Amino acid sequence: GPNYTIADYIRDNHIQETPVHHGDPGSPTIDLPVPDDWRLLPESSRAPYGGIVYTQPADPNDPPTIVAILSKLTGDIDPAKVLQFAPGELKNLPGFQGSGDGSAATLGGFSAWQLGGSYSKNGKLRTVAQKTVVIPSQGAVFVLQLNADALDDETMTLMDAANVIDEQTTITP
Ligand SMILES: CCCCCCCCCC(=O)OC[C@H]1O[C@H](O[C@H]2O[C@H](CO)[C@@H](O)[C@H](O)[C@H]2O)[C@H](O)[C@@H](O)[C@@H]1O
Repeated sequence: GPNYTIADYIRDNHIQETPVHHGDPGSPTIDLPVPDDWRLLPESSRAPYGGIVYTQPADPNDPPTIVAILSKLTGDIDPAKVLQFAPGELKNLPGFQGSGDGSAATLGGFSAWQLGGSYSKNGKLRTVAQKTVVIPSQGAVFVLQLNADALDDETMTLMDAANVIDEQTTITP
């Protein structure tokens, strides 16, 4: 879309991006909680750094989910620029409408950005949110993204899970 994204920032600079998996040497330990009535998703193509799925969806083929992605950035990387461009991806979604560009936050003592809103997919309104955490460590900048998605009517289910994550996540470089 017309908004500059983290993907664009990496593509446009001398920055190498590597996917990161649980237990990789050199990687931060990220302890994300599993809220009650949610279930852990192992790492997979659909949930690169794992995720959680709600166990009482109104539609079993479209349940509330929060998926994690962890990337390792090396090279000519500025951590504050990653936060500056975090809004771009959601803002390019079809029909996205949110409260501004989001806001600054923290997770586990590291700087983060969070934004949320609604978008229309296949004529259905969905709630989406993304928290991006920048974790400078060991000659690199790790970027954690937490991607939340649910049908509009289950917005409050997503919000509850996000509270648990914000309260209880630890990050250890
Ligand atoms: C930790 C995992 C990533 C963060 C998960 C946060 C999940 C909770 C749901 C999310 O925060 O959505 C709520 C935010 O979206 C809102 O959107 C509502 O209000 C806008 C106002 O323009 C409206 O257009 C939209 O249709 C509504 O759903 C707000 O934009 C945010 O400020 C809320 O916090």
